[PDB]
Amino acid sequence: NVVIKVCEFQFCNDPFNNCTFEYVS
Amino acid sequence: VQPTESIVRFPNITNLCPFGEVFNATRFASVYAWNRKRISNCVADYSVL
Ligand SMILES: *[C@@H]1O[C@H](CO)[C@@H](O[C@@H]2O[C@H](CO)[C@@H](O[C@@H]3O[C@H](CO)[C@@H](O)[C@H](O)[C@@H]3O)[C@H](O)[C@H]2NC(C)=O)[C@H](O)[C@H]1NC(C)=O
Ligand SMILES: *[C@@H]1O[C@H](CO)[C@@H](O)[C@H](O)[C@H]1NC(C)=O
Repeated sequence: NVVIKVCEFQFCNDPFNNCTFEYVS
Repeated sequence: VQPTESIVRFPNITNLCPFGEVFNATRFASVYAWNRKRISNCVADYSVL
């Protein structure tokens, strides 16, 4: 499903902290 | 015609606050190493407290 997150991610080009919200549709 | 009563409606309650885990934690935090989290996007059922 659609996944939503709000972290301070280190992934400057692709993934393949501070996560104050998460959701899945 | 006067309004005979007042009706109030909202969506069903869902997604209660993590207080239910916090105040049932046998591992409850030592004051020299106190710990926390943001309770957000939740039903804060403070009436139960
Ligand atoms: C921490 O966990 C406890 C245990 O689940 C939560 O409080 C207690 O929750 C139970 C339901 O799981 C309540 O029991 C029910 O009460 C009604 C009304 O008297 C009765 O008709 C049912 O047969 C059943 O016994 C219980 O009243 C409730 N309170 C206490 C003091 O045991 C508690 O809510 C959790 N902590 C937080 C902050 O949510
Ligand atoms: C985000 O993370 C940094 C480093 O861990 C921390 O200083 C800051 O207070 C955090 N802020 C939030 C809103 O989580």
